[PDB]
Amino acid sequence: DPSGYNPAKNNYHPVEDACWKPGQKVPYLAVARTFEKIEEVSARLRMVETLSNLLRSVVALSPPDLLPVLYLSLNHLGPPQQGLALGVGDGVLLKAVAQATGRQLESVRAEAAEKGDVGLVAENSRSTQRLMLPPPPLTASGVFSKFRDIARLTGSASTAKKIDIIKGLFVACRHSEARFIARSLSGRLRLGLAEQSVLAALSQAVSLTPPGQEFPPAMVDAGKGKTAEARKTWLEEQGMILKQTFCEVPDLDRIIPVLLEHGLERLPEHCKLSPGIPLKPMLAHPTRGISEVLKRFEEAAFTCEYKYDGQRAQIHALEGGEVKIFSRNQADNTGKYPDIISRIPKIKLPSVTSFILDTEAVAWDREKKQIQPFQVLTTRKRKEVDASEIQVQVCLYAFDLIYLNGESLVREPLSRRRQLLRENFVETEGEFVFATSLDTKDIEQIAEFLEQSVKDSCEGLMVKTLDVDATYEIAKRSHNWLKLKKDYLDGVTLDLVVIGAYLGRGKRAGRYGGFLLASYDEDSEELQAICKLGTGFSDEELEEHHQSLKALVLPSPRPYVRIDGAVIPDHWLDPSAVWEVKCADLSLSPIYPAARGLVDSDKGISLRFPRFIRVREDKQPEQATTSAQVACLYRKQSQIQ
DNA sequence: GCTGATGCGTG
DNA sequence: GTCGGAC
DNA sequence: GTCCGACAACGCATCAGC
Repeated sequence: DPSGYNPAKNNYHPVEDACWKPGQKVPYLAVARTFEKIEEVSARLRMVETLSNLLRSVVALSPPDLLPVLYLSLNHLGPPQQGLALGVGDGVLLKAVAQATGRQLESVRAEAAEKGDVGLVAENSRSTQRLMLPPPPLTASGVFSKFRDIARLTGSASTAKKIDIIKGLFVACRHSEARFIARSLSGRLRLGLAEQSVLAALSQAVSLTPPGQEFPPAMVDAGKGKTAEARKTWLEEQGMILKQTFCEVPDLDRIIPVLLEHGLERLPEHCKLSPGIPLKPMLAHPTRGISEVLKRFEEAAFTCEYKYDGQRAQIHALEGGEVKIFSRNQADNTGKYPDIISRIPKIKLPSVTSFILDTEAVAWDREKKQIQPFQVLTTRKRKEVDASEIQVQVCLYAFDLIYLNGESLVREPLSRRRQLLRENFVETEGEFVFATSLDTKDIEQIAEFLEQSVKDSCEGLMVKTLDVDATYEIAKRSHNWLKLKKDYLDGVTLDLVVIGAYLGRGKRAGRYGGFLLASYDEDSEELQAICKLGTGFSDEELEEHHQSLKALVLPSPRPYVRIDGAVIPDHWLDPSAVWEVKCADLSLSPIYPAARGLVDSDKGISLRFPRFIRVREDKQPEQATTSAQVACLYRKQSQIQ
């Protein structure tokens, strides 16, 4: 019985401790009870084992339902390159919850804000939907199919059609199913388990309970014959095989069929890196300064590169001539860059048949022959058929080569990948350029190069080793690079007034999760909202922010507080607290009124990546950073005149 | 035909 | 994107 | 360090309401 399913018990038997018969569809309550056991605990090992127990039962009893259960665990709809999106957020969901309970929409919205969780609202509310006959229980594949049905709905009256499907799921929910149906649509499962733990649990499940066995399975626990130490290293090796394959082919529609037909040990023999299938890109860890860089990379030659402020572009050229371009998150952006497709013959040598390039697409002004800010790049359309219609040109800055002429370079050091990149590809100014580099170990040279990058309209420097641990194997370390930005360094900020608070969600439920900040306009003697603040404080600081600021809650805002298009705070705060806030950039804002009219007639100024530093107990709202000072900091930037 | 609200997605 | 928590 | 989920600004695209 799925109501009593406990995948966290000791000595879990994949066949007898499951809550469904062989060949039957996996009930969605089995996935929900698994979610309950996973979110209760905080150790990833315990969460992996709990999920692994569910997956073993799916492997042994209902193999066809392995894919939907995995996607439900990841809260995804399919492969990232397929570009499926629900089209449902908190807006559609709370409306579906309201129509299914007869409550006012504003009441359901207010309760979801107080509890910081929409699933709790969908669970503690009473249904007003009446059915002549009881509905069949939800299944894992059925619930997954309805999710994809929602994502396929487009056109006029499609919103109401989405809500009907959501109402149909709610009317069939049992126990904790409504809570997790709502969380999945809201995109906040609050599990504590994501992609890495799902992969770890998958490899552990197919290793302990091998797929493809005739029922009843003879091998239900392949680790019982091994010592704890032997069991540990074996599962770790098997986990790396799956993780290394998934990083090169993040497509469960491809891995799972191969996994079920040929096992995990033979998986790299079928799923291999190849152009046309996006791969997980290499990421970077922050570094607080140059001294920290020489410590993390001490005793290893490294290179320094400009960190261009654009969008990543993973360019696949296939055997035959087909070109595809993928974002960092494996989204297919080929239709977005017809200008890049036309550029491919100009950048490669005649001996180049196929490749996978790692580049940064940057908005480029061909009149001034200079780099344009990130905001200009985002103004490009999402579908451009004719390249002549393109208004914002882009210049590609290449910095890595992952695949070349039928051969993978994942296991090659950076020094050789960079060697192959610069030998086999041709530069064209303003179109396709190699990233500005510097190979050195001196502190002063790196400091000058960092300052030269900021002057050249870049975020700072990327630091990458050349030979030691310098491969492109994300499964070994996905953040193998270092990023050194100007705003990372101590002493290289604004003092803003807290004018509002926002109820927190998930880990912030029950307290404040965000705050509305404001600068002081000297000319009008008003506080102008500049940005929201939601990170930088510790749990201890935020709990004390919740206790003291609750004493400054107002029914109505002060007449001298201006927020314009900003989100109205759940709790208006009497202006008193002043916080020191750091940001990466100042942007011209479409909503915030801070410093409006001082640099632009219509738009005020906001803060890119704002972060809480410390409380400014010495200053009152009258002494906060002025709006005029905000305008000065904005014009001081490179790309702003 | 226009527009604000909502969703998606990039940093 | 930044950040801190739990491990 | 790793993995995770809190939270930020701001752009295009879609759809309902007008």
